[PDB]
Amino acid sequence: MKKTKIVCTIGPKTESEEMLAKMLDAGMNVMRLNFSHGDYAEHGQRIQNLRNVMSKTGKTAAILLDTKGPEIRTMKLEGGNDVSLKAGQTFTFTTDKSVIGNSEMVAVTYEGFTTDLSVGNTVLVDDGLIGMEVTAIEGNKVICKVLNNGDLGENKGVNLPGVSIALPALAEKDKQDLIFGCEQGVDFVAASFIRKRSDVIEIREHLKAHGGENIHIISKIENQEGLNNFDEILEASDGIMVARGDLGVEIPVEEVIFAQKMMIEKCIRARKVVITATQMLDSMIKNPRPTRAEAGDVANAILDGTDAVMLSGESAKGKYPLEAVSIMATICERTDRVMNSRLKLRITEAVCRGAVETAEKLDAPLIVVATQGGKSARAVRKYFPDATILALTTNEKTAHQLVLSKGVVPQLVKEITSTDDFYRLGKELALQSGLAHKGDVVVMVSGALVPSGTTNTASVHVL
Amino acid sequence: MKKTKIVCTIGPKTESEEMLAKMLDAGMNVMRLNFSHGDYAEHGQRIQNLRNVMSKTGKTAAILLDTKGPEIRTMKLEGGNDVSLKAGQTFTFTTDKSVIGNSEMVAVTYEGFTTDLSVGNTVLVDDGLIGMEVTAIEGNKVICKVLNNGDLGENKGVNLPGVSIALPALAEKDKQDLIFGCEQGVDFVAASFIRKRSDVIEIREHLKAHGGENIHIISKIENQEGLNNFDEILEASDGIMVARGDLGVEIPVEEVIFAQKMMIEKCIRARKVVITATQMLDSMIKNPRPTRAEAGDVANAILDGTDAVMLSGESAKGKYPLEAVSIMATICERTDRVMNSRLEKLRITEAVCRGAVETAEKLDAPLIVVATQGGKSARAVRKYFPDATILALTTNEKTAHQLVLSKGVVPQLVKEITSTDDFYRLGKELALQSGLAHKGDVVVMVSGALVPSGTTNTASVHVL
Amino acid sequence: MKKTKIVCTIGPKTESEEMLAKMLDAGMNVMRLNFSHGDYAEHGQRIQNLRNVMSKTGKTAAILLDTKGPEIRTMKLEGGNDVSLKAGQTFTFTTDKSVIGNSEMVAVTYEGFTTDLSVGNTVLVDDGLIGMEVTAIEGNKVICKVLNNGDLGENKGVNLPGVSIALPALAEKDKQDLIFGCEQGVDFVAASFIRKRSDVIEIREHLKAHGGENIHIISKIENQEGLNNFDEILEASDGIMVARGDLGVEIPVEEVIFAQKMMIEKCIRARKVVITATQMLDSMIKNPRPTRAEAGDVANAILDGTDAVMLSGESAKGKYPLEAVSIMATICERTDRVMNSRLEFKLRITEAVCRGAVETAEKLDAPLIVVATQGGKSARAVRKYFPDATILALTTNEKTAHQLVLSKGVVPQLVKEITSTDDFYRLGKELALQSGLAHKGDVVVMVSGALVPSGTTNTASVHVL
Amino acid sequence: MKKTKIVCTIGPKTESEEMLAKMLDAGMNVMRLNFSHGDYAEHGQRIQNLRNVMSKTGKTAAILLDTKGPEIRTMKLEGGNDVSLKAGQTFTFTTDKSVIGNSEMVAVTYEGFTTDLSVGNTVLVDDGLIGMEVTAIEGNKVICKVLNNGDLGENKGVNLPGVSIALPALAEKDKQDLIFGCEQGVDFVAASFIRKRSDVIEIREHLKAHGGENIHIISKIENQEGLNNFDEILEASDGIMVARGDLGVEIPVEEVIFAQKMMIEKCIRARKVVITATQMLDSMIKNPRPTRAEAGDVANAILDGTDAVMLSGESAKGKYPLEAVSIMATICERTDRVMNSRLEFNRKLRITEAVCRGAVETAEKLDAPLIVVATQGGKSARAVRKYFPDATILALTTNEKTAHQLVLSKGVVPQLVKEITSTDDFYRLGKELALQSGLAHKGDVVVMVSGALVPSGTTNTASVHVL
Repeated sequence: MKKTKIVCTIGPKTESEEMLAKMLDAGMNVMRLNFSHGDYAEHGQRIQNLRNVMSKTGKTAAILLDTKGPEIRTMKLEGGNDVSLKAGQTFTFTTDKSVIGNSEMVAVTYEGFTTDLSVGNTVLVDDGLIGMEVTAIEGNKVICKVLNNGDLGENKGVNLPGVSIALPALAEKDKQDLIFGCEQGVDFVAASFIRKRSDVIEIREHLKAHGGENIHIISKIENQEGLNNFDEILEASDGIMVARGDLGVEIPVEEVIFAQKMMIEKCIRARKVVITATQMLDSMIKNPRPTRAEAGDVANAILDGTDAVMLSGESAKGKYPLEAVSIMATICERTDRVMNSRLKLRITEAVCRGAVETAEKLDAPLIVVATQGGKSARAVRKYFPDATILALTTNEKTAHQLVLSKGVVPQLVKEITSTDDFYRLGKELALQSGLAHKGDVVVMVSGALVPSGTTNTASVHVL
Repeated sequence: MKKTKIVCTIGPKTESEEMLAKMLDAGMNVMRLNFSHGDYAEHGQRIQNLRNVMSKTGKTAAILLDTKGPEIRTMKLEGGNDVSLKAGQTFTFTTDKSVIGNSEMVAVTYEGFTTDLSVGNTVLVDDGLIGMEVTAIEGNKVICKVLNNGDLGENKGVNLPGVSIALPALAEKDKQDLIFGCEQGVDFVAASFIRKRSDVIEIREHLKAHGGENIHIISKIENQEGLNNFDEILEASDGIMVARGDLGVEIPVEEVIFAQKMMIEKCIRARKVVITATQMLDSMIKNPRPTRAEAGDVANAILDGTDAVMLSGESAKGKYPLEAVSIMATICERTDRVMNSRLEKLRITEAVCRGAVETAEKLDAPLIVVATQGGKSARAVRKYFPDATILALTTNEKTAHQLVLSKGVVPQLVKEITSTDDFYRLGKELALQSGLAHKGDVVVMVSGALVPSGTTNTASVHVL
Repeated sequence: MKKTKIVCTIGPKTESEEMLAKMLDAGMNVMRLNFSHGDYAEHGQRIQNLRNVMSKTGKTAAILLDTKGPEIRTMKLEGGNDVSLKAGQTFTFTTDKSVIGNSEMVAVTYEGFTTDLSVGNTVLVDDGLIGMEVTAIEGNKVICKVLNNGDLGENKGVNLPGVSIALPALAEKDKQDLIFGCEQGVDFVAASFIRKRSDVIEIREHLKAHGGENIHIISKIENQEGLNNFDEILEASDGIMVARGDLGVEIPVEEVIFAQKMMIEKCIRARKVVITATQMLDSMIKNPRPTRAEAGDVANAILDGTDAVMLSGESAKGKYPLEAVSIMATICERTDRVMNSRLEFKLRITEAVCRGAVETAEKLDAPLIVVATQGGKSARAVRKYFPDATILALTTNEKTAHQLVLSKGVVPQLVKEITSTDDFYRLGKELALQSGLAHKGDVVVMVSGALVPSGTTNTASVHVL
Repeated sequence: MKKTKIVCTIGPKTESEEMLAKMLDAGMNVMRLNFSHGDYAEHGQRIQNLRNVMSKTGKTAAILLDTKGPEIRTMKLEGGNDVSLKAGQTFTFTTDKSVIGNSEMVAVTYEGFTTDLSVGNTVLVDDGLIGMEVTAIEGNKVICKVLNNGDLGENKGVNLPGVSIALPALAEKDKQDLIFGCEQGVDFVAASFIRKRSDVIEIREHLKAHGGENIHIISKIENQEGLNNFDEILEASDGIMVARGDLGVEIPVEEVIFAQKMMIEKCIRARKVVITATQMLDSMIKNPRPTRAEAGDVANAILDGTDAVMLSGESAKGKYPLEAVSIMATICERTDRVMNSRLEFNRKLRITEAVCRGAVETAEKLDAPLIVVATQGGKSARAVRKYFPDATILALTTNEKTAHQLVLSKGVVPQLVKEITSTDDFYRLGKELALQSGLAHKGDVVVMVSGALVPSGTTNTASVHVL
C-alpha cells in the first residue's frame, strides 16, 4: 500500500520476463531505459518483454527513455596510458580532436571549450576527481593550473561550475534515440542536461515531429544554469528529474538539498511529476543490504514529497536488483505510512483541494477521478491525500503515465458516457478494485459539461 | 436584494389583489392567515386573491395558516362592570362556571383547573399582570395567595408556568380550520399552544388524516414548557416561531433574549426555518413610522440569524401596512448587507453543502444553484448563510412555495430535471435567465446524484 | 459578579446617603449629575452625600457631570394653550423672540435658523412629534409645510435631521457648570451634542483653564453631524456616550443600531470607555417592571461590547429607582455571564503584552489579572480584549482609581506606592488574596510597565496565590 | 549566523591551542573527549589547552566526556591471523576466554552471552560485517549458522539486534573515567549503550558520589532496547545522543530514520539538548570535501531540530579537521538560515510553557532580533529555545557550569554575570549587555524572560524593552 513510485533501470540482468515480473511484484512501477548504454535491439526487446509481461499478468507499468545527452569529455592519451597530474602544474586543454594527450595537455570533444570558459573559472575532471582553475585561454587552448593531485585517464567527464555551456539540447545520437522512442511509443522522455527553456522546447518539437506529442518530457536538472532557469524549464516540461550527483559536482554541496526540496516543492505545486534519481542505493550494486545513510536519503526524499524514486545501476547491472527494489519498496511503504495531507486559485484547485479535504472528513479510503489527460488525478494528488486515487481513463498513454504519479492506481475503461455513468461505473470499479469495500465512502472527481483540462465536479458516494 | 423573508398577516385592509401585489412589491414573501378571528369565505377569498396576483404577475409566495389554539380565561363578573383586587389576601379558583366572584374567589373557563394544578404552582392573570401561588387543593376549589397587587378584569388570560394544562393543541374550530387548510392546499401551518413533542405529533396526524402530509408545521414556542421541550418540538417540527411577547409572560425578562437567540441558533443548526413574530413593529399599527427600539430589535433578530420576520397587526388591521412592510424590508436589506457567512458524527450532506458554500465564497460566486425535491438541500446550503443567492430548482410546487420562507433562496418550478449534467445545463440557463448572474460569473451547483431524495452529495462549479 | 458598569442619574428620591448606599449595593458604579436640572447647592449636596457614603462604607464610585448643551426650542404661544397644526398648511418659524406664537407661526431661540436650514430640509418639533418640510426661507422667517397633524406646545425641542447646526460647543451656563465640576473635582464630563472635534477641544481647553486637565471628557453623539465626524471626536475624546433616542430622531431609524454597534466597536479598539444611554428602562419610571424589548436592548447593547449602561430618569425622578438598578444589574449579570474574549487573529507593544496577558490568563485558567497603572491606560488596554478574569487595578492616583470604576470588569484599588516590579508582584498577590475575588492556589497574571514612563505597558508575569 | 552548535572530537591533529583556536573560529562550540582511546594525562592536557585558549580569547565552550562503555567482543585467533567463515557453516561462540579461536569457534568476553541470547536470534560480528543465526545454545557454547561469507579477525565488536543484554551500565574503566570527569569538572558526560532508566540512575549516583552533581548526562541511544525505553531514559537524562551508526546495525534500517526524528522531537518537547552523532562527515577523514549525501544527512538532521551536530574522527585523526568543521559550520549556517519558528498549536501545559511560547511569539511579532534570558540552571533558555526562535537567545547567568553547558543549546549565547538583584535590575543589565553584545542595536525590540518571585526551575515573567 505504498504511494511513492519506483523507477527501475533495466539492463541485461533484469531484462528477462521472469525478472521483470518479479521486479514488478517487488514494487517496480516504471522501466527506465538508459541510452547511455545499449543498442536499439536490446531496448526494443526489453520493451517487448515488459509489455508482454504486462499483457499476460495484468500488471501496470510505464516505460521511460532516458537520453545519454550531450557532454564534455576528455579524449585519448598517449599509448592509452593514464597520467598522474600534480598540484600546481600547468595543465592545458585543446579543442583539437586529433590531439593525443599526455601529462602536459589533453583534448576535449567540445568545440566551445575555449569560448564558454573564462580566466578564473573552475574545471572539474572525472566526476570532480581532479579540479583545475583556468589561468589563461589562448587560441584553441585553455591553460589551467592544477589545484590537487590526481590521476587522469581516458574519456573522463568534464564539469564547468557556474558556466553556461553552449552545448546543443540534443546530441546527434539523442535525436535518433528519440525517434526510436517515438517508434516504440514510450510514455516518458527524460531529457539530460536541461539548462533552459529552448532545450525543452527543442525536445518537444523533436518529439512532435515524429508522433510523440503525447510523450511527457522529464527535464533533468544537472547544473547551475538549469537550476537558475528552473521555473521556465518546469513550466515548459511535464516533469523534473533531480540529479543530485551532478549537482553535487556543479553547485556548492550545502545547496543541493535545498535545490532538491525547492524543485520537489515547485513540482508539487505545479501538479507535475518529479523524480529523485542518482546516489540512491548505490552500495547495493555489490552488497545485499543498503547503508543507513542511503535509506535516510531516500526516506527524506520521499518526505520532501517526491512522486517517484529511481534505481540506477542497482537494478540494471548490479548483483542484487530484487533486493534493492524490495528494500526500496519497504522504505517507500514505511515513509508513506506517516505522511499527511497538505491542505488567484482557480476552479480545479478549489475543487480538488475541497475533494481531498472532504475525503479526509468522511474517512474515504478512495478518491475516484475521471480523467482524459491525467490532469485531474495529479490535481488531486497535489495535496497528498490519505486516500488512494483511482484514476479511470479511456486513454492508455495517460493510464501508463499516471503510473509515475504518487499514490494513484490508474485503470483503463471502455467509456464514460456521463457524470452519473461515471459515478455508477466508478462505484462498480471501486468495489472491483478491492481498495474499498461495502460501507466505505468514496469521493468522485470529474469534469462535467467542460472540455479536457478542467476539473470542476466532486461527488460523495457510499459503497 | 434582501435575503431575510417577510411574513405578512393579511386582513380586510390588505386582502385586495392590488394591495397584495403592492405588499409583494414592498417585500412580502409569505401570507399569514390568522384564524383567531374570521370566516372561511374571507380567508378563502384572500388565498384566491393572492394566488390570482401570483398567477398574473408571476411572483412567488407562500401561505401560512395560524391556528388560534385553546386558552384559559377568567369568567363573567358583576353587571359586566370592572373590579379591583388586593395583595397578600386569600384568592380562590373554582372549576364551576355558574360561580361569579369579584374578589376572594373566581371561576375559570377551563374544566379541570382544579385537577391538573398542584400545590405550589403559580397562577398568572392578564398577560402576567397579577401573580398568585397555589396554597391548597380541595374538592372543586383551589385556594391561592396573592403575591402582588393588581386590578382584576373580565375574562382575562391565564398562564400556568410549568403546569400541564392537558388540553389538546387543537379545538374543533382549529381542527376544521386545519382541514380547511388542507382543502385549500396551504404551504405552512403555524401551530399554537405547542408545549411538547406530542402536541406537534397530533397536528401532524390531523394533517396526514386529510392529505396534508407534505404541509410543514411551524411550532409556536409561546410558553415555559414549550421552551423546556424545545429540542423535541424542533425535532418533530419543520420549523419554529419565536413568540417573544407570549414567553415574556411566563419567564423572566432576562432570559427571553437568549431564549430567542438559542432557539434561532438551534433552528439554524437543524436546517429548520425559524420566525421571529411578536412585538415587531407594533407602533406602526397606529403610526406611519416605527420607533428606534423596534427597528433595533428587528435588526438584532436578523443578526441572530432568523429566516423570516412577521408583521402581526401592522399588515392585518393596521393603518400603515404597506409602510410597515417597506420599512421592514429596508431594515432587512440593511441588516443582511453586513452579515458574513457562518461556516460550521459528520455526514455527507453537511460536508458537501459547507464545502459548496466555502468554494462559492472562495471563487466570488454570486449564485449557488440547487436541485431540490423536498427542499432540504436549499435549506442545507442556507444553513451556512451564503453570500450567494440560492437558486433552487424543483419539480415540487409545494416545496417551491415552502422555500419562499427560507432565507436567501429563490425557488424555481421546473418541469423536469433528468440528470446531473441536465441539471447543470438547465441550472446555467435559468441562472442566466434569472438575471442574478451573467456571462463570466462562476456558479456552484449542488444536487443529489444516485442517492435518495433527502441526501445532497454533489457540488459542481461552472462558468456562465 | 457583573462586569458591565451602571451609571445612575441621581435625583431627589436618590439624593440621600441611604438611597445612594442602596443604589451602590444594587449595582450602581457611577453617579450622573444632569445639569439640565438643579442648582449648584443641590449637585454639591449630591456629591457630598455620595462621598460620605463612599467614606463610610469604603466602597469606590465615580462622579460624572452631564452638561445641558445648546438647544433650539420653540417659544411661548397665545394664551399658553397648545395649538393644533394640520398637514400641508403653511407654518413659519421666526427669529423674533418677542413674538407670541400661534397656529400659523412661532418664535425660536436660535438666530441662525434661517441660515443653517435649506429648502427641502426637514424640521421636527417636540421629539419628532410634529414634522415639517421647509418650503421657503425669507428674511428672519422659515416657511415650512406640516407633514403630520399634532399639537404644538410651549418650550418644545427642535430637531433637524442631517443638518449641521452652527451652535457653540458650550452654552453660557455650561462654562460655570464645568467650573463647578472642576471645583468639586468630578471624574468625568459628559458633553452634550458634540458635532465635531473642535467642540471637544473647547471643553478640554475650558477644563484645562480651571485645574480640570485630568478630567476625562465623554462626547455624547446625538445627531447626524456628530456621527459622521465620529472618528475625530473619538480620537479627541476620552470616551463616548451613545444617545440612541436623540440619534433616532436625527438619522434614519434602521441606521441607529449600526451606528451604536460601529461606535462601540471603535471605542473598545481605541481603549476608551463607551456608554449606552438613552431609552434604556424609561418604562420603569411609572412601572415596577421593564418591558421585554428594553431588556433585549440592554442585553444586545452589552453584547455589542459596551463598558457601561446608563439610567436617565429611572434613577432620578422615577417611582421605582432601586428596582430599575436591581433589574439592570441582573440583566448585566445575565448578559456578561455568556460573553467570551476577543483574541485578534493595528497594534504595538502595549497591545501585544496585554493581549498576551489575557491569552495566558485564560490559557492558565486565571480568574484574576492584576495591573499596575498610573493613568489607567494598562487596565483599559487589558480590558480591550474582554478578559474572563476580573481586572484588579492598583493605583497611587485617586482620579484614575475613580475613573477606572467606569471601565468594564475593572476593580480599582488605591495603594500607597509601588516601588518596583517585584514589589508590585508582592503587593498585587497580597491584595489579590485580600480582595476575595481570588483564592489560594489560583493563578494570577500581573501586568505592568517596567523601566518606562507611565504611558506604556510592557511586562506580564504569572504568579500562584 | 548559525544557531546549531558543533561538537568536535579532539585528537592529535587538533590538540594544540593554535588548532583549538582555529577550531573555535571555524565554529567549534564543544570539545568531545572519546575515552575509547587515550590516557588521563592526554585528556587533561586537552582540557588545559582548551581552557587556556578560552582564557586568552575570552571565548566560551563546553567539555563533553564520552565513555567507551561495555561491549561484547570476540577474542584472539590462531597465530593472530584472520580466518575465513563461509555461508552455511556451523559456527560456535564460547564463554571460555582461554580458548584461542579458529574457523570453527571463538570466545567472547561477555559471560551472559549464553543466557541473554536465544535460538533464532541474529549475531553480528565486526560492525555487522559477518552475520550468524543462532541454531542452538549448550553449556558455555552458542552454536550458530553463518549467513554470509566473510573474514573474522581479532577483537571485533558483537551486536545482538533486539536482544536485552544484561551488561552493566558501566564498565570498570568507565567508572574511573567518570571520577576523572568529576576531577576535571567537565560540563557533559555522554554515557554509552544506555538501554534503560536504571543505567542512567547508576551513572547519576556515580557522579553524585564524586561531586559531579552539576554535570549533565547525555544518554547515547545505540540499540532497540534503549529505543524502546527512550521516554524514561530521556526523563532520567539531561539530554540524548542519537548514534545512527550503532542503530543501523541493531534495528531495521528503514526504522533508523524515524527513530532519529522521533527522538529529536521528544527531546525538543522535554527542553533537553540532543546531539546527532556518527556517520556525519566521515569521508572527510581522507578527503578535503564531504559528499553530497553527507551534507544532506547533516542538513536534514538539523532540519529535524537537533541542538547540535558532532564530529568523530574528522576532527580527531583526520587529514582535514579545519575543512570538516568549516563546511559543517557552513551547512549549519545555510540550514539554520531558512528554518522558521515552531509555536505550540498532550493536553495541559503549565506556566513556563505559556510564558516562553508567548515571549517568543511576542518577540516574533515585534521583529525583535534578540531574546535576553535570566537563568541559574539553564532551563529558561532551553525552554525558550524549544520554539526555535528566529531571535538569538542571550542567556545571562551567575552559574559558570550553566554558562558553559548552554553553549550546547541551539541559538543561545551564554553570558556569565556577577549578580542579578531584581527584575528591574535584570532588565537594566540585560539591556546593557544586549547593546554590548552587538546582537541588538539602539531602537531594537528585546524580550526579556525570567523567573520573578519564584524558586529555580520556574520561568514566569516576560518583558518587552526598546534599547
